[PDB]
Amino acid sequence: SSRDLLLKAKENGRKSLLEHEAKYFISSYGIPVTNIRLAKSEEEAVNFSREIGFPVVLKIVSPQVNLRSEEEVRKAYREIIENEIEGILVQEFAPPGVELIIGLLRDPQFGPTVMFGLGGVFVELFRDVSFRVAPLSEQDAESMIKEVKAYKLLTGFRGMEPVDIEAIKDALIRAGRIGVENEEIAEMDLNPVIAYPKGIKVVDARIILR
Amino acid sequence: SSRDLLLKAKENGRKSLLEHEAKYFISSYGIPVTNIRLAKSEEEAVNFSREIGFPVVLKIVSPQVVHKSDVGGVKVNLRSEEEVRKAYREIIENVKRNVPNAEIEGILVQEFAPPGVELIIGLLRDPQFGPTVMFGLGGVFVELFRDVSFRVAPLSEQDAESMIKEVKAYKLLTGFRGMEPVDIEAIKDALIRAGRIGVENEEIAEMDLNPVIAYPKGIKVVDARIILR
Amino acid sequence: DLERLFNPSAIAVVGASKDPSKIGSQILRNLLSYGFKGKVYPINPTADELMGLKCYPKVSDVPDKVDVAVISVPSDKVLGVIDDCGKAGVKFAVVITSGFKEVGNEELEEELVRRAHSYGMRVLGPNIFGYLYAPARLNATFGPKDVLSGNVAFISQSGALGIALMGYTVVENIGISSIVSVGNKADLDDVDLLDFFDKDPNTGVIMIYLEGIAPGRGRMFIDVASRVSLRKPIIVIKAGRTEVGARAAASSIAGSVAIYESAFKQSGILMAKSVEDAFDWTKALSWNPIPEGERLIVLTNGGGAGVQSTDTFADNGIYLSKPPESLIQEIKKFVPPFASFANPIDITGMAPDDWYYMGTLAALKNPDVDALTVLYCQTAVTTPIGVAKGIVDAIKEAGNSKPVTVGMVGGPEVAEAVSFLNKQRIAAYPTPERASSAMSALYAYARARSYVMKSLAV
Amino acid sequence: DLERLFNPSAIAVVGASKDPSKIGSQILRNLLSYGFKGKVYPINPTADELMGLKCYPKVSDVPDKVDVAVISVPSDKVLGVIDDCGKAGVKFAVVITSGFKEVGNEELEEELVRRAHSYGMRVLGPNIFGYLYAPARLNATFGPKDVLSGNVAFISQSGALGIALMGYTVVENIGISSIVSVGNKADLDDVDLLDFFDKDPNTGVIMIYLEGIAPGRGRMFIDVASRVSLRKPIIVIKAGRTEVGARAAASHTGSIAGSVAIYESAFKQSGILMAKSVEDAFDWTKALSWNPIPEGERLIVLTNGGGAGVQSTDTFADNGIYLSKPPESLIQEIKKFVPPFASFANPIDITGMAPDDWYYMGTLAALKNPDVDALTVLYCQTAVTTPIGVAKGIVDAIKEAGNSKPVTVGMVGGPEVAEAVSFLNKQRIAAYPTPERASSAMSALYAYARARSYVMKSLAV
Ligand code: NA
Ligand code: NA
Repeated sequence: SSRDLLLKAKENGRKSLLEHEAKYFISSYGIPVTNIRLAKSEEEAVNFSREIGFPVVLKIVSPQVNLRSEEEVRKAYREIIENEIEGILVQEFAPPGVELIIGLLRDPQFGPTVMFGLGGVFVELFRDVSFRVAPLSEQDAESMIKEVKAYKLLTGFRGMEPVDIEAIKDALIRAGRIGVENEEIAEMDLNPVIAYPKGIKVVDARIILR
Repeated sequence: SSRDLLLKAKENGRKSLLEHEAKYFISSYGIPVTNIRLAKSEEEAVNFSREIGFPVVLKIVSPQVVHKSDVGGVKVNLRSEEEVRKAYREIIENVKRNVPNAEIEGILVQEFAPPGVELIIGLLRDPQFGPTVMFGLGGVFVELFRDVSFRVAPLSEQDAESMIKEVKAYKLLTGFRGMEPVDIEAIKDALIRAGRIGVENEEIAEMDLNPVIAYPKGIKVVDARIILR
Repeated sequence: DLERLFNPSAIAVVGASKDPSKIGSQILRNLLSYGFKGKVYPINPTADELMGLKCYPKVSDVPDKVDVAVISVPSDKVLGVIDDCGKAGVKFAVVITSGFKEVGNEELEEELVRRAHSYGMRVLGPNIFGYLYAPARLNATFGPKDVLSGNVAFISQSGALGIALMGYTVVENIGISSIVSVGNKADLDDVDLLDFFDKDPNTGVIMIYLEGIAPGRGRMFIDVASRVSLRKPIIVIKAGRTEVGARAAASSIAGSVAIYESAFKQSGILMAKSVEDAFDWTKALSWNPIPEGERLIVLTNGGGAGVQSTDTFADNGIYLSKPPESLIQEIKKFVPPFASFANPIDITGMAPDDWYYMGTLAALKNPDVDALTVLYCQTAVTTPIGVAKGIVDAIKEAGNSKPVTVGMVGGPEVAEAVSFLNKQRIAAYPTPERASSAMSALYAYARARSYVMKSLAV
Repeated sequence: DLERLFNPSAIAVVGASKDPSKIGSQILRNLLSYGFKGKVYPINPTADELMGLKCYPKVSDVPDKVDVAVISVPSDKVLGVIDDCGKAGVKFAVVITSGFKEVGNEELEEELVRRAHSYGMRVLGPNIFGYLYAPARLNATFGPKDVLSGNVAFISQSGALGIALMGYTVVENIGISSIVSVGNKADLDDVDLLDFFDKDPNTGVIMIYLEGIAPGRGRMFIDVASRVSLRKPIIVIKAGRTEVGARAAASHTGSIAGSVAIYESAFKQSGILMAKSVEDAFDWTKALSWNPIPEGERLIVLTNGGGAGVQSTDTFADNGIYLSKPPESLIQEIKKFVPPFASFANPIDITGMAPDDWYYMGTLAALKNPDVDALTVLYCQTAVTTPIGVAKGIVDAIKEAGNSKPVTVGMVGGPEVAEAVSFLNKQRIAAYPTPERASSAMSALYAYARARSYVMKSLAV
């Protein structure tokens, strides 16, 4: 079970899932993610990087970029080490698109609640956000999407085609389900999420435990 | 007088000022613009390039041209005297055989504009209230969300300040991720002068300052459009 | 199950006295004057009789199964009375008495509830002004002695404003099925009451003054409110609907404004920002069916009111469309050539009284008309009461039930006419904006209903 | 200069008749019943006398200098009457008669104006229900015969709604200095009228129902309205303040839809308060009419219950008005009689146990306190009080306070509260049947203070 990830984290006295564990957990609920592998050795990092295809990104994995070949990656591995580790994350490249935030929080009154908004300044600065209490219906997901002021950024504008609204609705509904079913999850942040004319991809995921 | 530009355009039956003329006119009212020069010769294009500093952009200047890029009359990122001599002749040739019967006024040498926060400053004529100034943030914020404010000219300092703070995308001027606060005073100053242009020049039907770039210090109009009546 | 709370066979009043200024005494008085048909048992240590009724020293001494005990004794005596009521098998304890959680005595309040539950007894309040149920001729409050009879159930978390609004319903001609003060909500709350009013055939509309919901109660609130919304409109006046006000009402923790709003939307609930809006909407929803479609007609003897109406409807996402050609033909039988038919239909200020009858009738009968707002501006060529009578006659002869609101502008004669119409249970208001806002509420509810239906789809 | 329009020595009524159903006849009756002390000259071809007044066949025949001619003849006769009025030296032609630009006869209307001006004559209307000026006891309308006297000048571009609202001022206890129907605005308009009311000592507040202003008139409108705003609040009810409504209102006049956003900006630059509804307009007018502007932001709210106080807080917040802690001196005073579980966070909650006398003491203490700039008093009817008793307490407190600080009152309850609110409003104390309306009224006072400050800063040297 994917719940083994949560149990393992709890057993290790951790308050959060590591980056790769979070993506695995999100993936098992049917939410698409950028492909990743956890490298425990240089031989594994090279092995995995070549496996999923270039270019890849490397970042540290510990409770405490733009690589194209094994030759280039061998440098980055040691560079990252130099610049108490669980390992190094090898991440697939994410083509640019329209950025989204899908959140999950727990309200004292209403319990698990889903948050939606567009990325960059629109959430971070303008706080242009919508909320729906989980579990989410299709009607809940659609309406909360149409509700935000920056909605029009999803329906086509200068130099950007319309994105897959259905894919977004689908992810929102599944985010709600994660919150309803997993009591030990206090908070979840899918940010950034990239919307394309077809499908979406969670690039970064944060899950907090309680 | 800068009004000579308007009179000249009118006498030749033109309904708009050329790109460089619009900037000269805007500059004479004390509104900052990205630096430019009109080159009448290759040697002047080179001298002006050194004057304005690299990299520079070159464009054809002619009333008949409306889309310089399409006609092959825009050379970008010229960094050396040699590159400028090349671009100069490339443009003369390209336009001279893509719009053969063309009356060229010269070639425009334009300064590079460091990136920043984009603004829109407009001037229109409302049937009731006459010359009115429009303000908004650039990109999607005006084009898509239509987030704009209006003030009837002449503008006071209080008019300019309040109309700036009024727009929904105001926070983009006061500092956000990866961007320092910009010169609000410079923006107010430009808005007030835009209003003055509208009040004093009856023959100006419409003016569009777009894009305008705000920096932590000062602003710079990159492109200016002036329509006559 | 609150059947025995609203329809009890026997009610005890604890705290009544020879002193008519005591809260219990006021409650007892209201109970008798309002005509409660069950048994009333005043409870008092000494008095052998109060208001002609045999008095007892303790509820346990009452030779009868008491359903409801209305407790108005001092807080330091409440628990003692609870034990007695429990021993006596009382099912509901209505604790009028204040001085619990709202003054920082959380321990006393929790003890009150647990001790109540140990006997299988439910608690209303504490810190409340009581409750009223018209179908059972039950006025167990120390508020006004009377209310107009109707289908509106009003639940209030606030005391002073609640008891004042109780009186205000009379002035605004709102027919009441029930008034319930819930105060501290230590036990029985909005969820429980909504569950009862859902099943109540006497209640058609539910108005709630809500400060906040108890932690962990929100999901159930949405589940219950949604199903209720399918058949009965719910209007909520939210206390602390702004960030600043939310903190003020917290004097446990400031609840999320944005999440409360979303919760209301998912429940199909209409949020009113003011008492006036809440009452104006309640009136219309109480006296009209929901529009079965979007073809709304506005009728006016002047463009001015019609424009105010258009703007007001527009602010509510309601846009008027061209009237059916058949309706235009009907009206053209009597209206001048310089009349507008763009909707609003402007029959001009020259319109005499009878034109309001003919116009209203034509509109209501027309099969392609779903709702009607009738606007009137007083002029010397008309009488307000004549116009009102014409509208009444038109509605009756129409022989159908389509939503109607009325806006009348003018002097004292208009005030009288509006009052006449409202006493006919025809939603009438002294301005075009309020008439159109009221009609907007009807459409808001129709759309809210649709939201909930779609959200519950299989 | 409209001095002779509002204060004429002689008024002619053209179109009056023995038939009491005629418009001119209705106007003549109102003129006499309202008590005009100048001379009135009925004009009619045959009648030798109307309502006991010597009648003449033409204005030119009047042996007297006529200042104002009220014309209610058919449109095809109006021009003939204008020529006669010109010959007679009439300064103002008040053209009741409809059937001009609003029905597509722009040519007739322009000719009316042109021919008027050739005689040095100004035109009001056409297509209007007349005008009223209380200080001159002049009711030249066919509306209600009477209005309450006061300092509010009401200008209306609408006919039916205008004449109806005229009556509504009575029900809402609004004291009127003037009613002016401007209708088609062929000549005299809002600008001209604002100029007069600026100089009028009888007018303190100006309410305008405005559909639109003429092309090229906007700049002057802002110039005049801003300066007026420096001393007197202007409330505008804008017809067609939405995109959708603007188009509709362009048909009723025969014009093109002006820009909503630019009208809003113009109003801001003029210091004008825009009301979205008749109710808001009247509620604000009442408060502005009976109160001076707050000298500062230290607003106190008083209530016998947290519920009303929260509604008040929310409503004030929606208007960008935020309450702050009361002065300690005021808290001490109130603590002399208030229970221990009372809140002093502002709103000051004297609890539902508050008897009548506490409203007197609290109100008095607040108004007297030098660090209090304004007071909103909220009351919820309880068995412990009488609404009229509370109202009288507030009245006594305001009197004994011996100052003029802004006060609004919100009372909630049954018929007794309805009576109490009416009592207060007849005392020219702004009282409302809900806490939200009381607080919106108080908000209007602060809105005007801020608008006026805007204009001042805008005019800085
Ligand atoms: Na020129
Ligand atoms: Na007579």
